[PDB]
Amino acid sequence: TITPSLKGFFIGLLSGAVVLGLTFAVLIAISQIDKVQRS
Amino acid sequence: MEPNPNRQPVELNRTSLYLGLLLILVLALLFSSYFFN
Amino acid sequence: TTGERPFSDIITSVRYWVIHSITIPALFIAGWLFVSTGLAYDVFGTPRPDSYYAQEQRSIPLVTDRFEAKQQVETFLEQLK
Amino acid sequence: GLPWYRVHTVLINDPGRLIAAHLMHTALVAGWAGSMALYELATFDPSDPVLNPMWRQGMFVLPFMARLGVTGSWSGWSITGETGIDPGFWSFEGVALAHIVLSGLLFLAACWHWVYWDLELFRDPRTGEPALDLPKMFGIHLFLAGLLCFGFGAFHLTGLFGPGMWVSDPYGLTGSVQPVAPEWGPDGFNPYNPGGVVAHHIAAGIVGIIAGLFHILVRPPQRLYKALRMGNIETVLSSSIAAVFFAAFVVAGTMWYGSATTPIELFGPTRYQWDSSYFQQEINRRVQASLASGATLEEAWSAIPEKLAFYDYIGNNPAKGGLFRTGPMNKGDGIAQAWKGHAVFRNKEGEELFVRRMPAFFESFPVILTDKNGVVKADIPFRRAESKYSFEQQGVTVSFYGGELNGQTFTDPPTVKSYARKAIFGEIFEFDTETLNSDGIFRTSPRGWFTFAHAVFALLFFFGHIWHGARTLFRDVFSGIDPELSPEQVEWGFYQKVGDVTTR
Amino acid sequence: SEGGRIPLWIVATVAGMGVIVIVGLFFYGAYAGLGSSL
Amino acid sequence: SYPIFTVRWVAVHTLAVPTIFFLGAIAAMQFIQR
Amino acid sequence: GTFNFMIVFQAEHNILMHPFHQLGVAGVFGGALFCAMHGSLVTSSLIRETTETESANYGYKFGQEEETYNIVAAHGYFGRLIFQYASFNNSRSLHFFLAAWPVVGVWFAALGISTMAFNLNGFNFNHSVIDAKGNVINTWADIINRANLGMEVMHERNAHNFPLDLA
Amino acid sequence: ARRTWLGDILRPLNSEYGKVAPGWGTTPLMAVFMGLFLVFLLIILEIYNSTLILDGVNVSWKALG
Amino acid sequence: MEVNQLGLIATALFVLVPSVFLIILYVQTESQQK
Amino acid sequence: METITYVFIFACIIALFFFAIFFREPPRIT
Amino acid sequence: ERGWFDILDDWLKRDRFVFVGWSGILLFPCAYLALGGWLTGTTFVTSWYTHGLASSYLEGCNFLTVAVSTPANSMGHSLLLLWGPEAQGDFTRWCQLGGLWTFIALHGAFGLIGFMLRQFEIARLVGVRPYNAIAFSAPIAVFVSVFLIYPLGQSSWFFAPSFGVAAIFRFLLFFQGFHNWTLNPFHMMGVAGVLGGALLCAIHGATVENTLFQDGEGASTFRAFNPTQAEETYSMVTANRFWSQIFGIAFSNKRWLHFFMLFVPVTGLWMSAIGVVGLALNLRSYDFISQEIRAAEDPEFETFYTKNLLLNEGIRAWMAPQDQPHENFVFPEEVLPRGNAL
Amino acid sequence: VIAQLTMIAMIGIAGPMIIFLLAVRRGNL
Ligand code: CLA
Ligand code: CLA
Ligand code: CLA
Ligand code: CLA
Ligand code: CLA
Ligand SMILES: CC(C)=CCC/C(C)=C/CC/C(C)=C/CC/C(C)=C/CC/C(C)=C/CC/C(C)=C/CC/C(C)=C/CC/C(C)=C/CC/C(C)=C/CC1=CC(=O)C(C)=C(C)C1=O
Ligand SMILES: CCCCCCCCCCCCCCCC(=O)OC[C@H](COP(=O)(O)OC[C@@H](O)CO)OC(=O)CCCCCCCCCCCCCCC
Ligand SMILES: CC1=C(/C=C/C(C)=C/C=C/C(C)=C/C=C/C=C(C)/C=C/C=C(C)/C=C/C2=C(C)CCCC2(C)C)C(C)(C)CCC1
Ligand SMILES: CC1=C(/C=C/C(C)=C/C=C/C(C)=C/C=C/C=C(C)/C=C/C=C(C)/C=C/C2=C(C)CCCC2(C)C)C(C)(C)CCC1
Ligand code: OEX
Ligand SMILES: [Ca+2]
Ligand SMILES: [Ca+2]
Ligand SMILES: [Cl-]
Ligand SMILES: [Fe+2]
Ligand SMILES: [Mg+2]
Repeated sequence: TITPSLKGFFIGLLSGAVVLGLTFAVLIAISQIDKVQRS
Repeated sequence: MEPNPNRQPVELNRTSLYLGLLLILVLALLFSSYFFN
Repeated sequence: TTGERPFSDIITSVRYWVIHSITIPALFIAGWLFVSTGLAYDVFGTPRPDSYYAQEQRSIPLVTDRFEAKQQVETFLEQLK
Repeated sequence: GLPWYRVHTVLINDPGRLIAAHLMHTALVAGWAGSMALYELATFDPSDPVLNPMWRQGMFVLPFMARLGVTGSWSGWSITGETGIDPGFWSFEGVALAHIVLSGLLFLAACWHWVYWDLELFRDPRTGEPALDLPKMFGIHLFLAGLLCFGFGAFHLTGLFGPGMWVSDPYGLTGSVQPVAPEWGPDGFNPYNPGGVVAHHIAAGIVGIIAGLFHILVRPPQRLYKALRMGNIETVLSSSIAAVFFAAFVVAGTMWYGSATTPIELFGPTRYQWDSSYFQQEINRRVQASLASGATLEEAWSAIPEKLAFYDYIGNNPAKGGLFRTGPMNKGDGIAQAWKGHAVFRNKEGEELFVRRMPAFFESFPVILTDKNGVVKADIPFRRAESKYSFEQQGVTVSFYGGELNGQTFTDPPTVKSYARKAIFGEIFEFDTETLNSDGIFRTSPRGWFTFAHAVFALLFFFGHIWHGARTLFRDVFSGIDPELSPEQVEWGFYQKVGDVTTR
Repeated sequence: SEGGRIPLWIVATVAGMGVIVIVGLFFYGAYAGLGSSL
Repeated sequence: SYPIFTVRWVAVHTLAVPTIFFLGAIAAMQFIQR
Repeated sequence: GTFNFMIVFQAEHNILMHPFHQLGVAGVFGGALFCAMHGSLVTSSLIRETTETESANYGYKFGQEEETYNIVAAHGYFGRLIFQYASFNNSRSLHFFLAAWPVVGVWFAALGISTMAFNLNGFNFNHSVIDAKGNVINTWADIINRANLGMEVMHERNAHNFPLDLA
Repeated sequence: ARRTWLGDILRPLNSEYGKVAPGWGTTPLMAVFMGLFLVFLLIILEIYNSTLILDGVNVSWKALG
Repeated sequence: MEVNQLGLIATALFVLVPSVFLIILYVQTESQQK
Repeated sequence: METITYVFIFACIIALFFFAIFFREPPRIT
Repeated sequence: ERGWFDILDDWLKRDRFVFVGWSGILLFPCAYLALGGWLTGTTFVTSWYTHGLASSYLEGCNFLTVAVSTPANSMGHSLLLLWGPEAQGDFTRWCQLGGLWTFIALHGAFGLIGFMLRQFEIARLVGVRPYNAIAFSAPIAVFVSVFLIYPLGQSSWFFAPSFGVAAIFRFLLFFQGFHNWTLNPFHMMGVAGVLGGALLCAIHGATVENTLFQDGEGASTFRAFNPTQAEETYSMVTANRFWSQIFGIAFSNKRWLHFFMLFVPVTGLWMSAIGVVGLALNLRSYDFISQEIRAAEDPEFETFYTKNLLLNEGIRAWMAPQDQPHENFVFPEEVLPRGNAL
Repeated sequence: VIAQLTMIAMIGIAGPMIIFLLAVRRGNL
């Protein structure tokens, strides 16, 4: 059974995955838009 | 036997001796009271 | 230098102050109203000066159970009539 | 030459002498285990598992031997209090001896590897230079570890081929070594469930086998090889040290909070069992069940096992010790001889009064007695001039139920006060303070000492980890930075990307 | 828009006086209302 | 000649915006009577 | 005896709550921080003059004219750790700061002791917080106060005949 | 260097110093296992801590009997 | 005073063992070729 | 015996001060 | 190789006003949340339900007395996650249960991890040795031992330090009265390392500043230095003679001097961390047994040690009922330890 | 209370006013 605290655990897991996910998505995006000039 | 080429000499200069003896003696002066309890 | 606009340039410019004579006071006032309306108390659950004790009570509303702590707090708040 | 703190760096490019040094270290550790077991056997009194168990005697390795099924001595006794048992070879003595012999063999092997250090095996066939293929060594060793772990879980702990492990009731009254079946459901991750330990070793064992095979068979990505400097053994030192301080913090934690692998009959009770009056609650439950079934108070309390009463005493709380208060718990309060019985305090009106118990935090604590509702009814005053609650004013008496003092009542204020003073510690016991010249001051148990030592070593190993990680990742500059370092590499904005010359 | 129009010494003097005013208010508040002990 | 919205700008405002809000709050607090 | 002096001082002046002592603490904590920091940055930017089988200290010879570390690299590091203008590129300014922070802080510690010598004591917020009825609402200052009380009542248990400890 | 019987036997196991798989190789799979391991540790931690409470999982000395 | 009767040996070995280690290293350093 | 130990360690430390000062390795400009 | 990872790496490691790095991804959110949480709590959040204390500007506290206080003792060592079984997603209740404490402690810890990783990353990019991070291991050892290990060894987070000025002072006085922490030789080594570090800082700064070479005409001597100059800005030789003649010994090696400046305070803090680890288990240096046996038999025998224990006993009895409200201590006037008159 | 804040407002502004006026008029600062 999914106790309230297991549901809580899942909520936390999702929240963390969302925060990290959006963070990496945004940083990758920005990195792609603002490339360093080489050569 | 053929000698080991990884060997290195070891050194402790006088200043390092003095520093080490100071560390050890002062540590001993500190902890001795607790060792005697 | 790292490529960003110098701070002294920015903060000695008219445009910065045009923006910020609006944005800074607005934020200050928003904080002020955050307190003066009492919203802070409600958001954070901080007792108002009249909400620490019931009239005749002198015992602290201390949380004493981990998993029913929420309910305990709610009961303490209810007992303020 | 080398500074003193670098003498061992001579082993870095010498796999054979490194192996020799590891052999010597292992020999030292195993020799330690043997000699420690021997000293404990030379000091351990097996005559009273109830009130003088190993954890009262400052026993450290003995509980670990007991934990995995070594419970008897060649001399005929067992730690569960049995007589005329034959433990076979693997008694405490046999374990100690085995470790001593192992120590000796490792010493000799160390000598061989030190002398014959220059083996072709340690040479890269392509360069003729000393080299160890660490990723593959990792695979081989991980595979071996996997096999050993699996086998430990599946055979030893299950009892399928082995003795099992120490298990007990929730109150540590009837502990013994038993085979334990794996728990494959979620309660397997309950630290207090032994089956979880067995299932752990079987499953993690298999996983270790598979990952080991993988590491034997699959080479590192060039990017990880370069990033982690996998040609440099010090990287292995760094990450191994990190893993080790992790494991040490974990065993410190499980020792302090308790788990299926840190049983109270082997290491002593936890501070938290005192904090929550765990044993007091169980004792009261049993007494109430006795009274409900028609027993007298005297009978109800007399039915309480001495071991359980003994757990309900702060002298066994491991958080009552001192860093420099050395030796066995027995050196402090004394060797426990017998339970005096449960003390019941009453005032002149006949209301039962309850002594307020000492929390672990307090080296000293006042003596305060309240009624069942926590109202103060009696105390031992500091200032007398305005005292209103003195035992003399309140006519406090104490009557004992169970134990040596069963059926007795004391009414003279000095004695009643004395027992109240002992009552702050919980259940009251008679001690032999003469045998060890006990000083009356509480010492911690092996639970406390193990926990202390391991939290400290773990924390220091955090530094070891940091240091060797640093040495690994910064090998190129540890004798110093480039003398030809250009000021433009550190002046801001010259490169768009810090440290990258291709971004001018 | 143009950097330099409002002199930095004025910005510093005004900002500084603002800080003095707000901190001053906090100290007044130490003697009045909540936390005043009265 | 210069960008406006940079990493630095963001960092600065993550601190400065709440700071002014909070100072306004506490200022309001100085007039609260029991 | 030093500890006795400290505990009694806390009891009688609430020194922890005195800003000169807090400045003292900032002084010694800060002193240690900057000592370790400076140590670490200078050590971090030592110019390679030695091999791995010898101490890097031998890379410096007593009385040499050339500086033994690269301050530009040190500043390059620390300036990126925080931000450029929070880092010293001037060794003299840096060392002046290194001198001044602990010295000034410790001057304040000393003046703290020396002015509490005349019983101008730490901040007293005992019962500063009161609810609408007038109930006392404890803060951490009041718990401090309880500890201080324990100290006050127990120290020199035979020396006082009268209710106030006036010096 | 000295050859020995056992050294000869073990030689292949220590002959691939420096040998790498191209580029990122199995790094992503590794990363997946790390994420899963992190989640596992998080689970057992929150269980021990009583933040995660599961049916039939009584984190106590009174776990059973 | 009722001190720990092992305090003496504990302190003595605590001082002597590392001190001796250091003296050994120093002296063998001095005797190396100049 | 405790007192003897303490005073002994102290005296060793003072003697150490003496050697560390008057019989230090001299600093030399290269 | 020029995939997304390397492009991200490029952007992350761009030379900007505030360096980011891979470490920034851990550091900045965690540090921001730790600090923000502290400011938020100290401004608005009570400790009424956890401690029976006011702890915010909102309640009338000032900067010295505000805190984010530890959870109630009954919370034990709960992670106290917002979504956990205690708060159950309710932010207000979460604040009221002391959720901001664990919030701050944990984001704080990961933030410190992020900062030290930042030190390593930047050291690597600039090409310097990573001694700053290594030295930073001491602050971390302190934070971890005191804010995490200590309460973990005690009954609950309640007995950890609360994040507040006065609260921290309370933590100090608690450690005196209950642990006799001053008597602890690991704390003593901590003290020696801190005061010794401040001494080294002051003495080194002053020595450099007073052995400067005249490199300018200015009476204000700071401009007479150039970052890129090869020469030492001060005289090691003169400094060495000065201290040799003043104090008896002197540094002669600058590298040694500065390593020593690293070594002393870092080691001090680490020793203190070890001691606090002991205190987590109440494994204190509280007593000298010989002292107690003598004093027990001889009521004329008195040392500053016994006097200090009397002070400790006072602290405990007078502060415990309000400091530990979950124990429901009731100490009658008559049981309170007091000397004459006071 | 209003009067006191008005007084410290004029007195408080006087100095910066001196400086401002001199800076505007290229005075001998
Ligand atoms: C994991 C390590 C460990 C643990 C947990 C224990 C725990 C136990 N030991 Mg065992 N012991 C150990 C290792 C360990 N021991 C080892 C390696 C040996 C071989 C020497 C022994 C030998 C031993 C004996 C002979 C005996 C015990 C006994 C006991 C018990 C009493 C503990 C005690 O009084 O300690 C006291 C602990 C201290 C006083 C703390 C010491 C702290 C040191 C001095 C700090 C040093 C500081 C350092 C110098 C600072 C450097 C600073 C620098 C970096 C700047 C106890 C159950 C006794 C027992 O009861 O047996 C039945 C007993 O008789 N032990
Ligand atoms: C040759 C086989 C052998 C055997 C059968 C034993 C058996 C015994 N020894 Mg041991 N011992 C051995 C070799 C052996 N020893 C050696 C070679 C040494 C020298 C290092 C020691 C040193 C030693 C000591 C110092 C001590 C013992 C003790 C004991 C007893 C308890 C063991 C225990 O609690 O360990 C617990 C072991 C573990 C918890 C292993 C942890 C494994 C880690 C976590 C592995 C991590 C790495 C791995 C690769 C990770 C991947 C895994 C993969 C499956 C996923 C027990 C009687 C104790 C005793 O009571 O002494 C009298 C004791 O104190 N032994
Ligand atoms: C698996 C554990 C491990 C291993 C294999 C190493 C291996 C190595 N480390 Mg160490 N290190 C470790 C843990 C480990 N470290 C930890 C936990 C720390 C933090 C405390 C450090 C901190 C450290 C530093 C700071 C340094 C090293 C360095 C070295 C190297 C040279 C060591 C030397 O010559 O000392 C010779 C040591 C002596 C002559 C006497 C030491 C006496 C000690 C301090 C007291 C007595 C110890 C006692 C006998 C041990 C009991 C066992 C204990 C586990 C309970 C060497 C490669 C050095 C280096 O990298 O060189 C370039 C170096 O600078 N390490
Ligand atoms: C201050 C803490 C710290 C620092 C500065 C370092 C720094 C270093 N470590 Mg790491 N390490 C640490 C802690 C730390 N470590 C810990 C606690 C472990 C666990 C055993 C390890 C394990 C480790 C290994 C195995 C290795 C290193 C390596 C290294 C080095 C390369 C950088 C790296 O790998 O970072 C690693 C990244 C981190 C430490 C950041 C982790 C951030 C986590 C994933 C966030 C988790 C959030 C969490 C799930 C939220 C829930 C919380 C819960 C309580 C509810 C470097 C020297 C490597 C090496 O030395 O190469 C030469 C290497 O192989 N370290
Ligand atoms: C990297 C930055 C970072 C880090 C390390 C943390 C770390 C922490 N924060 Mg968070 N936090 C952050 C940024 C960060 N925070 C930000 C930006 C915010 C603002 C939104 C917050 C807001 C926040 C709050 C409000 C709270 C925390 C809390 C926590 C802690 C618990 C987190 C947890 O349980 O995650 C669990 C999740 C993970 C570890 C992610 C796992 C990712 C894996 C690898 C992928 C698997 C997911 C999968 C796709 C899902 C499928 C599930 C399916 C079967 C249903 C933890 C200490 C809590 C706390 O402190 O309580 C005291 C808490 O209440 N944080
Ligand atoms: C999940 C989320 C979304 C991830 C997204 C991450 C994304 C990439 C982030 C990008 C945007 C980001 C920037 C937004 C920021 C958010 C927010 C602002 C974070 C705040 C975090 C944190 C709390 C800030 C704290 C402020 C700061 C760290 C305070 C400490 C600094 C301190 C005040 C420095 C001043 C002291 C100064 C005097 C020190 C000098 C003394 C000492 C060092 C001398 C030693 C010395 C110095 C030298 O100089 C040199 C030379 C040498 C020799 C030397 O001996
Ligand atoms: C169980 C078996 C145990 C046996 C093991 C024996 C243990 C041996 C322990 C060895 C440690 C000796 C210490 C080395 C001492 C010494 O040699 O330092 C000097 C040394 C300098 O080394 P260098 O890099 O300059 O190279 C010179 C070489 O000759 C050194 O080998 O620095 C270090 O070793 C780092 C540690 C600094 C330690 C400084 C502490 C001293 C300051 C004073 C502290 C007390 C007074 C405080 C007053 C408040
Ligand atoms: C060879 C021969 C023989 C014999 C062998 C032997 C006789 C054995 C042994 C072993 C042994 C009999 C030795 C040993 C071990 C010991 C050790 C290794 C220990 C260590 C110590 C430690 C390390 C500790 C430290 C410290 C202190 C001391 C205290 C407190 C703190 C601490 C704990 C830290 C035989 C017949 C077998 C055969 C083969 C050959
Ligand atoms: C926790 C929370 C989190 C986050 C939040 C935060 C993060 C916020 C931020 C905010 C912050 C960030 C705050 C603000 C601030 C500051 C203020 C509160 C003010 C101040 C100071 C001052 C008042 C100044 C003054 C003084 C000094 C200090 C300096 C100089 C001198 C003088 C006198 C001027 C979340 C939501 C996610 C979730 C849940 C919970
Ligand atoms: O002499 Mn030493 O401490 Ca100055 O306060 Mn009054 O007097 Mn006695 O009491 Mn508290
Ligand atoms: Ca006796
Ligand atoms: Ca009113
Ligand atoms: Cl006193
Ligand atoms: Fe310097
Ligand atoms: Mg007010």
